[PDB]
Amino acid sequence: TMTDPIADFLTRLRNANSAYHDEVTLPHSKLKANIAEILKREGYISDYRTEDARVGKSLVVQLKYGPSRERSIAGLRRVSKPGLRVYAKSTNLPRVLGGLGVAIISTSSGLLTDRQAARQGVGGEVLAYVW
Amino acid sequence: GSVIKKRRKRMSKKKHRKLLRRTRVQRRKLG
Amino acid sequence: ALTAEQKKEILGQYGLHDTDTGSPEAQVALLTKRIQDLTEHLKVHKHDHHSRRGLLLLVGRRRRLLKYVAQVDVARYRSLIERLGLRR
Amino acid sequence: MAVVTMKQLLDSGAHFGHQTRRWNPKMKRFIFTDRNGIYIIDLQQTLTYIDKAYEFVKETVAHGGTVLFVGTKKQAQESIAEEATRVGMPYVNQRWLGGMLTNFSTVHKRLQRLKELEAMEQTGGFEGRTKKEILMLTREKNKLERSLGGIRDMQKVPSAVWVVDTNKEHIAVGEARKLGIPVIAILDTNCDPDVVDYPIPGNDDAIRSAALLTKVIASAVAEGLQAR
Amino acid sequence: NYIERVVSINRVSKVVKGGRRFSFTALVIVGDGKGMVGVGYGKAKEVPAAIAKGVEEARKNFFRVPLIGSTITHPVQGEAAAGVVMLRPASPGTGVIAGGAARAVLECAGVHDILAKSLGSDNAINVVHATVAALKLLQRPEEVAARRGLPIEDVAPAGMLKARRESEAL
RNA sequence: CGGCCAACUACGUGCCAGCAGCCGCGGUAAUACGUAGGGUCCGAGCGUUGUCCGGAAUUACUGGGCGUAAAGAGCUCGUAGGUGGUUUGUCGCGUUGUUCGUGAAAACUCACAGCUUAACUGUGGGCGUGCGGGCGAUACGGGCAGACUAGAGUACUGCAG
RNA sequence: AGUAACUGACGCUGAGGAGCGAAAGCGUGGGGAGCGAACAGGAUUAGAUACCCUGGUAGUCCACGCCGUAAACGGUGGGUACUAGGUGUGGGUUUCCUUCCUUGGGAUCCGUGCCGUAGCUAACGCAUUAAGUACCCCGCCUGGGGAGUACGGCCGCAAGG
Repeated sequence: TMTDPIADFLTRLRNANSAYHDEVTLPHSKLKANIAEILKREGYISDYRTEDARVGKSLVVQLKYGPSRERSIAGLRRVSKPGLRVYAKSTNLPRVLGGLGVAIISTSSGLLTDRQAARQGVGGEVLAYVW
Repeated sequence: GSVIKKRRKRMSKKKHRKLLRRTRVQRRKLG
Repeated sequence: ALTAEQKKEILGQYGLHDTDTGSPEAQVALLTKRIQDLTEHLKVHKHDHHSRRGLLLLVGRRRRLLKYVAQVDVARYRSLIERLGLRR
Repeated sequence: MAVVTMKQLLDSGAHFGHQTRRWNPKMKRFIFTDRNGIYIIDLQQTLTYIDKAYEFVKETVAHGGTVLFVGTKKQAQESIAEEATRVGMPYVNQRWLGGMLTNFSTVHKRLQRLKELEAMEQTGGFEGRTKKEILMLTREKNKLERSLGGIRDMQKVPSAVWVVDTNKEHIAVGEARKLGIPVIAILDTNCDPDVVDYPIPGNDDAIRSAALLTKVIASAVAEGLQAR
Repeated sequence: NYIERVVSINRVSKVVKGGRRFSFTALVIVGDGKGMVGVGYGKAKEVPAAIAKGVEEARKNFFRVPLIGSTITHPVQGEAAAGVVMLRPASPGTGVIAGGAARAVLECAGVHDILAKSLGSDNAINVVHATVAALKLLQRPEEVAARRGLPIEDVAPAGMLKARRESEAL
């Protein structure tokens, strides 16, 4: 069955990115929408929107490609997963690509990046890495 | 995979089975 | 398997209302009838292992449904167990 | 800035392609309709691409550059040959020797030998040796001139390559890609758009469509040589 | 001025009816020590000739390493064939820390301070290929900011910006 | 003092005597044996043996694998366990922030000071990755009380074997 | 497969455990045409405990039970989602060429082959039926022999596992 919706979202993104698709659709949830917001604000995707599906709602994500058809996402990894979950204190927040990437962290103040969490002095669950 | 490994294993197995056959009554009487 | 009239009668008897067929009560009752029929059949054909596997599958499904009904509401579980003459 | 109109190449049959079975899924961008089991190429993309191809050819030849005309399929042989002759540009029509562009230094010796044998013909040394040797020499002359028709003007390298039916001449496109020379091609519905830089969607199996495209490119290079 | 590193010479042989025919293959690294490197693999019947072909092939294929001052931009891991080489930037004055093939490639490329480890397929050719694959995975911060359409400060940590400032001042 | 691995010649011997961590060297012309010149590395030390860690990503949490290299149970059902779709409210168990107590000294690390320097000694921080008490947050996991139908199953109508 | 009437997460995996599990073999009772281990002659051969020929007993068959192994192989554990296409073939629903006769063609769901991208792999190759991209659970591997052997134990009438 489906165990990790977040990992499934990340793999849909990765598979669409590798195939140079301009569009990826998935079932909607608040967590997926929030990490989509973080991705868009960090400039990793072009834009996203939510339609309505036959049963629930869908998530529509536009992938960003450069003028020479070069992908704007180099990698997407799921860090904390069902089973072995990962939590980081405000001081040992992970660095992605030596700071060139973004680590999404679920803190009690919402979804933040590693730099935002470090600035606000909070910890939480390390959802994923983007670079 | 090469059949050489199967040949080594089969020769070991064949020799062991021959040994078991040769001492069936002796094993039965000692056990 | 059961004919349409047997299914209709069992569903009318054990169903929660006059339309439901997927309630755990109705499913468990139908499974119990099917299992009894299969047991009678296998009492004659002892070497029908292929049908016995289907019997095992039905038994497992009924056990899972009863587990769900017990977890949801114990009173319904007790009522169903006493009404259908089951042990566990 | 289109020399030909939207009816010109349509009449030739530019919208024709190949069967749906032998199509390339990467060409769904320029595919407009499938009819009678064959794919119909949208011509609007063809126009908005041939204008850019014309512009690139103009800026390349105007800045002291040359283009190389490639076509080997019998449908588009005489067309490219006559266009290259009438604009005085290199061309290949018989057969692409594997490695003209990559192995340029070696194949230039063939042109040197052809010139030497033309000089020998001019001096008249057909009787000074054995008849078998002179016969074999004449055969070598014919083979070298026949296989290298438009190659006698290769000084440095072709600054661009114009090719018909990239599937047929995959070696030439691969050589350009290895060297990095830009390639301008008319891609059919079974071709790969990832290998060409300046595609012009259309049919190549028709003599008339390929002829019309060669007319267009020849006009571009001719006017560019006019504006040196 | 070009520096060269002949990292390995191997005597290969093919069998014929008469016997064995031995040739030589040399893997050569060519760089300028300023950020560009090239890898060549030449083969000939004589060692100097094979070295010459390797040198010309390495010079033909050149590739620029995204250095930042004296080290690479960020940690990378490159894999080619079964060879795995990991690279990690180091503070100035650390020096090159790598095995022979990786050390040759990095010193040719002009990297001065880096932590490099080989994690599989000790074969020199494949280790060199993996090192080149890792070096080809590096991204300059300006290109990263361009990809995401953000200012250079919103993408990179302040330490990288300070390092770039000091390097360009020097 | 062949290569790993800084540092080579001569004489004696010849499948011997011997050397050797591995690869392997001794068959009258050995840079591998023995001895002398020369050299290199260390130096009141220098080598050998024994034991532990590293190299070893070679038990792989960081950080490995299972078509043919070692590695998918002959196949199912199912117990304990592990794990779990969308959504509302609540708890604050996990998670996270802060604060107080504790985490002896010594040791380690940073700075300073005293032995003529150093080893060594002292002083002041840090460390003591943890645990206990109070207070704050509720994104995620979990619990509790609900809701939904895309998973799962039932019903009905046909169908092939 | 269609309708989607019903229930409303009731799902997945599964240590141990239970069941099924080719052939040969074993027990009791029948049957026994053909084939046929063993066993007899004949031939070939230097020798034929074989290949070939003529015979031929267990067995092969049936009833009821044991055994529990196989190159029990796709040498590929199960569930789920995503990632170019082309072309055969099996089962079912449907729109349009419509003769509606016709693999007419399309669309769709479920199987089963071939060829082929991206990607993966040491290579061979795999490639929407993954050996690709990921998540959950289980089994297993840690140089070759000794050895799947000895010892002990459990199961089995025994063979043996």
